[PDB]
Amino acid sequence: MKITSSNFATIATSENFAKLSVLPKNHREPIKGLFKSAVEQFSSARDFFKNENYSKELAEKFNKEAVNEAVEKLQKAIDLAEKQGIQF
Amino acid sequence: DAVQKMLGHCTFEPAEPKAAKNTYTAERFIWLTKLNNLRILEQGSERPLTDTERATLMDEPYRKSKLTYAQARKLLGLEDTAFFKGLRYGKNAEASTLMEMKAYHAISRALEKEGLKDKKSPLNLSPELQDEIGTAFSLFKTDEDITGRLKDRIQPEILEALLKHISFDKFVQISLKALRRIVPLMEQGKRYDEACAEIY
Repeated sequence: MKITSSNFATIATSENFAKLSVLPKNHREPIKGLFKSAVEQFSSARDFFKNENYSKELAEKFNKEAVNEAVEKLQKAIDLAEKQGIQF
Repeated sequence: DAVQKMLGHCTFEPAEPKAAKNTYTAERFIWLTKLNNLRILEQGSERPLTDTERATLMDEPYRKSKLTYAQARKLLGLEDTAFFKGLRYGKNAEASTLMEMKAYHAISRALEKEGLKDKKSPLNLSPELQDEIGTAFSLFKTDEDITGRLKDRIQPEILEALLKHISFDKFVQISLKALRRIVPLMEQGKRYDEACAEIY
């Protein structure tokens, strides 16, 4: 229902991803893309700290903006899936 | 073994979550799988490593930044007639990675860069604490969330150092619960199939 940075990994699971298999193709594929896009962006959200050309304060802002976008993407994927009757 | 970016349930212990890839237990498990899978090809024959050969390679992913097939050849004393099964060799092909403790050396480099560890020293952190660190940075990506997981487990200056350099992702297929029982069987020289059947 509600996505945050602190429950993201608990909801963006492969079990929940497999719940989308009850959706027809032209509804399932976009939600799957949003889901996977959110997973990818969340996963690499701290990569800015691995870059020694970025100051730690600059890597912080980028980290925060990347997590927030990933949260927004997963929230949309869940919202669109819930509008088609899927319960999480 | 195989790795994916979404968390999931363990296949052996369905109530437990998949272990993060960048943990001490998961990286050691991936190493043991490779080590026990490795075969030597030579003049039409195929053979696994002796227990001596495996023990000689065991700790090398933990002391150099990387274990390539070339250094494995030199360290095992292989002859030029001997080759590694699985490696395609149609490329230096033995420059490829045999195993890399990415998480082990990431944590080391983080502590070294901040002045809390010497360059070529081993990591002075327990396997369990390395596991908690890899888990925290894999389930959470903000300072606040990660701090909430590690603030009562490891020292403040250490956490500051990790927050400034570490970035982990991906999960293996097995939970840390099952891995903490399968791994020390694989350490005694047992394959992935024996250990799983021995336990499940």
